Amino acid sequence: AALVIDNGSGMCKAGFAGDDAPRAVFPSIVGRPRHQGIMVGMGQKDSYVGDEAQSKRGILTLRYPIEHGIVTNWDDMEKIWHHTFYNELRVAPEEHPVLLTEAPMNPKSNREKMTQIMFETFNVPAFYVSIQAVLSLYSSGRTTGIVLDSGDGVTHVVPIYEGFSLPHAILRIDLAGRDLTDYLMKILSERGYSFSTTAEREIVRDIKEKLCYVALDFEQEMQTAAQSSSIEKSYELPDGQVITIGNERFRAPEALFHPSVLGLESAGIDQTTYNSIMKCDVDVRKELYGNIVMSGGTTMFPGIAERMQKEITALAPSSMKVKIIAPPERKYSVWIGGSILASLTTFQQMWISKQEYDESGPSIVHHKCF
Amino acid sequence: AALVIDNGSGMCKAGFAGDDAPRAVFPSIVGRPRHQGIMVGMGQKDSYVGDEAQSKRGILTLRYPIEHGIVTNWDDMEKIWHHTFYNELRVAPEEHPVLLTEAPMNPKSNREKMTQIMFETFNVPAFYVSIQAVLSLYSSGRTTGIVLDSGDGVTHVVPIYEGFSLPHAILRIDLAGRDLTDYLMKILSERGYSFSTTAEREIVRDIKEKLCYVALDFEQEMQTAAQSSSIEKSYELPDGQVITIGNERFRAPEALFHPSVLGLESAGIDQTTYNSIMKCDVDVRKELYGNIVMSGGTTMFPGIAERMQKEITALAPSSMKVKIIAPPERKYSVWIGGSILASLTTFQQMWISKQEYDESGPSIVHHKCF
Amino acid sequence: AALVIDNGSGMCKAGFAGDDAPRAVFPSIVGRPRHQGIMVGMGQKDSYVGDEAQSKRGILTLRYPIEHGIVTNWDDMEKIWHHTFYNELRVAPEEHPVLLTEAPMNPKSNREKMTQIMFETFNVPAFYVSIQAVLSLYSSGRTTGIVLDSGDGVTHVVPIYEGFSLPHAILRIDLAGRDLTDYLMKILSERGYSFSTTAEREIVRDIKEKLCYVALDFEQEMQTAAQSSSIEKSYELPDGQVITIGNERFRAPEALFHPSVLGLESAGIDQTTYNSIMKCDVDVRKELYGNIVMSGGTTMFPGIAERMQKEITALAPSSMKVKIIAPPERKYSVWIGGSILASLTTFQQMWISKQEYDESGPSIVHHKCF
Amino acid sequence: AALVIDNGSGMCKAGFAGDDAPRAVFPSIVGRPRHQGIMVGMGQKDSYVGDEAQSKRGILTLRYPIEHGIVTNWDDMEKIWHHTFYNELRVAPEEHPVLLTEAPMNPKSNREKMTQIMFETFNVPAFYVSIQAVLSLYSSGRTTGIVLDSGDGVTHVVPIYEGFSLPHAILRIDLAGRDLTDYLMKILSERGYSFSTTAEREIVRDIKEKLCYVALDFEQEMQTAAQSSSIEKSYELPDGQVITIGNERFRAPEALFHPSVLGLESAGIDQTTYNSIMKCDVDVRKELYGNIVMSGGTTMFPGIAERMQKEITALAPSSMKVKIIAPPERKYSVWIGGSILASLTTFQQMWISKQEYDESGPSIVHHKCF
Amino acid sequence: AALVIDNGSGMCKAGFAGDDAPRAVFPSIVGRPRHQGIMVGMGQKDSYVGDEAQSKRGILTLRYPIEHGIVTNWDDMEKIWHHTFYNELRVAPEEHPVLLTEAPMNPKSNREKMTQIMFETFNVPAFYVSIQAVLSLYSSGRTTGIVLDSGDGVTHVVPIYEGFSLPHAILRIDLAGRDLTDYLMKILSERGYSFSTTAEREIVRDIKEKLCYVALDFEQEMQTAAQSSSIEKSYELPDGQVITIGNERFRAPEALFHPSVLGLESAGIDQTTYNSIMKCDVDVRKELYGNIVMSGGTTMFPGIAERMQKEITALAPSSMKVKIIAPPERKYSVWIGGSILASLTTFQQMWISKQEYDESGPSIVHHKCF
Ligand SMILES: Nc1ncnc2c1ncn2[C@@H]1O[C@H](COP(=O)(O)OP(=O)(O)O)[C@@H](O)[C@H]1O
Ligand SMILES: Nc1ncnc2c1ncn2[C@@H]1O[C@H](COP(=O)(O)OP(=O)(O)O)[C@@H](O)[C@H]1O
Ligand SMILES: Nc1ncnc2c1ncn2[C@@H]1O[C@H](COP(=O)(O)OP(=O)(O)O)[C@@H](O)[C@H]1O
Ligand SMILES: Nc1ncnc2c1ncn2[C@@H]1O[C@H](COP(=O)(O)OP(=O)(O)O)[C@@H](O)[C@H]1O
Ligand SMILES: Nc1ncnc2c1ncn2[C@@H]1O[C@H](COP(=O)(O)OP(=O)(O)O)[C@@H](O)[C@H]1O
Ligand SMILES: [Mg+2]
Ligand SMILES: [Mg+2]
Ligand SMILES: [Mg+2]
Ligand SMILES: [Mg+2]
Ligand SMILES: [Mg+2]
Repeated sequence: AALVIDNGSGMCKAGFAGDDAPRAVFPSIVGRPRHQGIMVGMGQKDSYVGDEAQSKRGILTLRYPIEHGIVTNWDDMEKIWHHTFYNELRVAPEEHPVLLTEAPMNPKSNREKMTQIMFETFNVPAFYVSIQAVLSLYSSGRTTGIVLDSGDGVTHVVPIYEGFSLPHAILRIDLAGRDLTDYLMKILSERGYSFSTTAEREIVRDIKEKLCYVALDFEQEMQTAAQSSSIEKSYELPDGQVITIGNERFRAPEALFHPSVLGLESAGIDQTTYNSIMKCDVDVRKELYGNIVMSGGTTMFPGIAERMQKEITALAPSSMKVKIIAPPERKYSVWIGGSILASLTTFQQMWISKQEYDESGPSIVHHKCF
Repeated sequence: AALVIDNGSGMCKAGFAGDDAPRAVFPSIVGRPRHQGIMVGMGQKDSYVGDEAQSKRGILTLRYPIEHGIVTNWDDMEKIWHHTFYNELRVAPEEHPVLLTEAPMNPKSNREKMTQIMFETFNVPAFYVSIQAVLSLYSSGRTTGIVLDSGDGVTHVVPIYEGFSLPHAILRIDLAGRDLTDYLMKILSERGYSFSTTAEREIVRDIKEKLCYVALDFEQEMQTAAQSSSIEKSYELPDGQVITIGNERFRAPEALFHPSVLGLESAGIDQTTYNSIMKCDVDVRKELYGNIVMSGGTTMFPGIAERMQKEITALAPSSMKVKIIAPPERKYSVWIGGSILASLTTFQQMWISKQEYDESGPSIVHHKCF
Repeated sequence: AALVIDNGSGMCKAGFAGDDAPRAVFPSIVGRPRHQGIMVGMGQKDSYVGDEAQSKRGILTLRYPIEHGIVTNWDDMEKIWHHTFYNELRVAPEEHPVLLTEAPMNPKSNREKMTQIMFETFNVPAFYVSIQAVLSLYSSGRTTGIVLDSGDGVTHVVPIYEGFSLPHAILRIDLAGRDLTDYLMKILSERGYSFSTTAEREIVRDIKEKLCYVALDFEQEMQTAAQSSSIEKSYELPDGQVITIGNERFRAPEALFHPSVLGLESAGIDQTTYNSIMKCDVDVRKELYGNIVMSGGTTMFPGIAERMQKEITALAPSSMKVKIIAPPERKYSVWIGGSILASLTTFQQMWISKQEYDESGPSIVHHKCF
Repeated sequence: AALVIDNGSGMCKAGFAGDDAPRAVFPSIVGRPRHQGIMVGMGQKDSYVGDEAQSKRGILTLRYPIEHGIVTNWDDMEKIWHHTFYNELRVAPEEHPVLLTEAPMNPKSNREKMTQIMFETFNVPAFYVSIQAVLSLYSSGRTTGIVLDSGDGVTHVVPIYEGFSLPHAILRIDLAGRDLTDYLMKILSERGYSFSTTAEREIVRDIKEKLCYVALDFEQEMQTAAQSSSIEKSYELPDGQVITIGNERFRAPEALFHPSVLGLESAGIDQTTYNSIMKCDVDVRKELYGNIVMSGGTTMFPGIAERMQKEITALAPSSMKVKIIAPPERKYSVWIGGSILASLTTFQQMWISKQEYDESGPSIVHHKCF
Repeated sequence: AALVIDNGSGMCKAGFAGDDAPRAVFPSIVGRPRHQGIMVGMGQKDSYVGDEAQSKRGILTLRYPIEHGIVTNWDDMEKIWHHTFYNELRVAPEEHPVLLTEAPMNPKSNREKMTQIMFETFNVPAFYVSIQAVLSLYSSGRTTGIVLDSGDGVTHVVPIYEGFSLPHAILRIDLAGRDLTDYLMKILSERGYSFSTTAEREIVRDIKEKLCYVALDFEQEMQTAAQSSSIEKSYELPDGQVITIGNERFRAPEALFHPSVLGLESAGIDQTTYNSIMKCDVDVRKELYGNIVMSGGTTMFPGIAERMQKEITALAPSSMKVKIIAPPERKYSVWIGGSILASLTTFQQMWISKQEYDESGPSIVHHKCF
């Protein structure tokens, strides 16, 4: 048996290898109370974590300890993994090897410290790290294809061909679900709803996750939303006030396709996907315009696959096939991929041993892990 | 064992912790005789106190030493506490720790001097102070909720969530039972009954406490009382004259809901409750429109909970639940709360020691007490 | 000629373009009488406005019609502008184009309705709106710099570089002079002075505006004010009672730097200034840690510029220059900026014409105005 | 039975003697993967070979192990023959004698090592080597004639008369299909198509093999291609981009006739054919200007036989017959010749025995083989 | 008089013939503003160019219009030449003949369009184009030698002997200063510094240009940098943050010698230099292993000449002299060469006349120019 952990930028996911879904899924938040606890005997916790910090969030400040795939507060990341093992999953980490997951292009000391914690704090017997996107080929059941991952923290494009990683053609893009949440909060001020707080940041996250959709023609839908209320769905806040959302319902996720809206130098996930395909080779692109795998929760918007089709077919060569492979499992495809990978018998020889970590410190990972 | 004292703005309440009701309940009045004592050998007392000063009030002037939760004559407050311990409760204060109670937002030197007296005059071995409203959550058996206290002296609204005190959302309001007594005396002049004296102020207090009720539609009941005597109950004074009370029977307590009648800048206990809920957060209001706890003797009017329902449901968001939690114990809910709090074993480490008061003077309270 | 109006959250300012100061300066208050006018022949006005409502305030309720830069009662805002043109400035609005001013990030329907009134009610011939902070660069005579505005209603940080607005790096912060007034009123209860009324809210505003100052070391000055009366200045109320102000003299404006005191999620104007600089780019920050322009009446506290220096230099990179550009004109720097902008000949082509407002309704502003 | 192997400089060909075509035909390439194989369980092969290395070429580097008829990496040549016997042809080499083929004028240690491998590695029971060109007389069914072979690696002219080899009149010429591929890649840069990679070298090979043709008047067709698009056919790359090919469509194969274009000292296959005929004798040329046999894949261009006619008739004596014997089988004429030769019963006494190789080492070949 | 223009892939250089250095040197960038220009009267330019776009780069997007020696946006190239003549050099192009410069092997329509612009847009009276590398022999004062040019865009190796161009032995290689900048940015992510923007791409260019050096033993210096901080110099960004650079200080320019690091099929400038020498002839190599001229800004790394010595002496024949002729002028050696060439009186008959361009269009260049 082995444990698979998405270590998600947004939702953490964890479970046993060989399962079809993670068992623990919870937001990767640590909540700190921001007020004096006047009532004796409530035993107020000094730091809530996961969905506890959701339920109490009104009295809390919520912080993600992982920003853009970089762990920004390790002591909180420790609290999150501790909660995962003991409270949320109820498993002994000393008994089971752990497959962690990381974004690509990720600062090397992050992968180092990650294993320093996982061995010296949790005493995991054997361990591995793998790239979020790469696992999506396993959950797709494939050996070729270009993966759009788009977590809360990072969008990264990873072309793979015949199990070779084409590492020079990875594009990493900082548009991600968290930044779409923030941009929605920025434009949702246009109707005069104020949501500046982190407790309200979470509400804007729910509004995005439920009511938003990707425009299939941004200018036409801007025109029709200026002409008609047809699009103007309405949401009910945790205080029971109703709000109505105009063209913001799609102007927000359109940021994925014109990042100049966020002022970013980058380019849309469409154009950067195309550009990664252009970058990889002439030989393989025949097999990468088809078989565009797509992954992670930000790729969950309605209409996103259709927009990707339209854009890539507008960028790819004339009479080149395009196929945006978008399962319904996108939100878990990374974890499912890790579950498959850890299941494979032909992988059980690859785990980094605790004994090897005793032979050499965390730097061992840069030798053993790819 | 410990002693719990409401130190009420109106009725004092005192008793032992772990009891279900206070044992000493008496009006917080000191009476001074206002005439020459011509009869030798009666041993006329230079100052009556409590219900002694009730029974003799015709020859006395009655003064409350505590006004709007501020102790205005400490030497009389000393007489009241002395009477409590020795005459009314018959307990040694040197043997028992005392939980006093205070209104919130209360001038800091009041809490200082309160403890300076309680240690240096009464030599109490250990001591604490707590907020009147907060105790009502203990007597409600709760950890969330917004408390309307309305003593004789102060109305104060205190939202609490998960034992955090949301201190920025406390609203303190100077409409209170004493000022309703005075306003009733003002309008009861309209029938030509004169009650200007303090001895008659007490009679107006009894008239209010027995015959008045909160209108559920002030304009409609004004109309029907103009149309019909149906409401016109009658009271019999301590001299046996009968009086009849017209629409004054509800026009007086309606002051709680339109303080412009008293010319106050403030706003009704309904609208200020709603406004405190608006002030606290967006997250918690879901749990504060429900679970509106209500406390203190002025909240005892018939119809007040129904009016609160009507008003808050008229102010709170559409499809937001409202529940005015109004036990029958309202008149003692503060004291019962203190009895529970002092009972808790997990509180016995919090008492301010006499030894600590010897380490630092009364200012110690602002460190130890919250 | 043209008219420039600050439309201030607190003090309104208005005057002609090309002047060095506004001619009309008055508090943006409408006062309603709260009592029966028993004396015949006084001609009592149904609503006083501006400094009339100051002089009569004892019998009035005072309401600001503009809250946090949002016009909350347009009919009163109309009364304020009407008073400005006809009573206070004595100018015909039909004859002169008007430059209004708005806070940034401000609800879009506010800017719409603002122009709907300005054309259809006042028949202004041509019109414009501009961001309060942006004008401060004109009154500084600059084309780069980050502006702290802090009116009565809104603190907003606006970085500008080479005349490009870096709109993604605007931080809007709800700490402002009005909320410092309210917090001072909250803590000034600690000495037992009660000022709950709006008529007394104005007195607390004067106390703040005269006697308060920003602490340069909050903990040290708390210590020394606990040790010594050296800081304890005294104020004389409009009734001639004297009051003394302890550490409240600086504990109140310290709210600008630890908003957790107000329970706000936000962060101090120092840390949010630094964070806006971090947000804008890597290229320009060299020119924004220097040239921190500062604006609006809340930035008028003694010691505030020194504290900003200390904090930003504690946050900015080592060996990065910091310069808090704080003229004496701060209280008018917005209006002076508008006066310059309206003066420029190279701006006279930008006014929204009445003819254009006849071609398209108030929504025209979102096209013409930036 | 016997096995016949062309050991081609470009396409390998192998099959059984007495067949009319080779059964295994595949490019003589070994492909090495050039990237990290990140996917576990694909079993990535350390070296692909033949048409496997075609299909995967995008991730590979492709190397021919035989350059200009010289085996440049014997370990790869071993892999190619191993693939031929076991994977591609599925035959046991221990059971069948093998006729290998070599270019003429070829470094003697090549023929030595070739047999050292064929006996000691593959344990072939009996063996022979013969000259590529000479076999073409057998597949032509002739005993006189001059053979232009032009493989990928070597052009060599071999006059034969009455079965005597005229060995002093062999001309060996290093213009060959591979070098025409490279030159086409050089000039195809003139339109700005870049194909520098070996994976793209293969694409240029396909472009040459499909669209190019030999000009029948190079200057006139240069003129007409400058005048008109009539010649400008278009190709579609493996990525689906279209390209158009101008005069490059014939300027490339014209290198065979003006090698000064490649900067080579040599002379065209026309002039070197004529010069070999001049070199051989006066007696036989009557039978060699007629009966110019032509062989190998580079002789497959459209128009090449017509150009040979024009050139040789311009060089050969007046009133001398010229006949360029160009079957359609040119691409296999060598192998078919070997199939006939190995078929002949009057050849079965000529095989080098394994027993003879045990009597004397590989040097035995220079005695037995001619 | 005549004007000489390097038309550099990276830094443009221009000046008068007969000077010892170019007078205008500036980066060949056009900058477009990426934000709304809110300040009236700044006259914001729609496109900055050269070192203007450096100074303002924080608000710009920077694009090179020339990629790998191919002009990719002619309208921007026009802006660059216009800036050169009028703003940066302040010369009338109608009065002076212009020597432009091009990379070799360069798409023929580029040289065409280049002259179409130079005559029809700038009305230059007479004109020429020459190969970047070839000019380096003039600035070396030589008639033999093999030139490594390595601009920002192209590395190209050009052997020349006795003034004959050996055109079949030119090797063109796409490793160049821009791609080393990009690779440094890729590995500099390993320390967690993010520089993905073009504005930050320029900063990575400065970091490379100042702190990087070519390793003389890549494995040994990797070992010693793993053992010791001795190499770990530090840079200070335009925001004043310090960074430290580990083995990246040499791992980046090592890409020139193992392009497999960039995944390129190509081979190091050492091995490709050797291979060009192998390709040219047997006669001349005696004079090309000596007299390896070296050119262009990418050849400016410390240690590069020593590494070239080590590698070429490891590849060249035993007891063959090797001499890497590396002046200090490398960064300008092309321009200086053009200055000499345009100076020569025996060149003044070679200019393409405007009259000849009127006789035949831009295709004239392919006749006149070599
Ligand atoms: N149905 C949905 N519509 C729009 N956005 C969604 C939806 N579901 C999830 N998301 C976005 O995806 C985020 C989760 O991303 P996740 O896959 O957990 O990142 P990671 O892969 O790093 O764990 C959510 O917080 C939300 O912002
Ligand atoms: N049944 C009743 N109806 C109306 N008013 C009442 C009733 N009972 C008590 N009150 C009011 O409540 C007052 C007592 O308030 P109390 O709770 O003693 O204040 P505190 O909480 O400060 O002790 C009485 O004096 C009277 O004015
Ligand atoms: N000298 C001062 N010291 C402290 N606070 C001041 C001083 N002068 C003005 N203020 C504060 O600034 C407020 C005015 O802000 P103002 O600039 O009018 O806002 P706006 O920019 O929206 O018009 C005053 O009401 C007061 O609260
Ligand atoms: N139809 C064609 N047109 C032009 N060139 C061709 C054609 N067919 C084959 N070739 C060239 O001939 C090459 C094969 O030569 P080949 O006969 O295999 O050499 P060898 O005789 O050494 O085996 C091909 O790779 C290609 O370059
Ligand atoms: N001292 C240096 N160290 C390392 N690299 C340098 C140095 N000087 C210049 N370069 C590189 O050379 C580039 C300039 O190349 P350049 O000669 O202008 O190309 P071109 O020959 O096409 O004009 C610089 O942008 C930089 O990348
Ligand atoms: Mg994930
Ligand atoms: Mg009480
Ligand atoms: Mg203002
Ligand atoms: Mg062959
Ligand atoms: Mg150059």
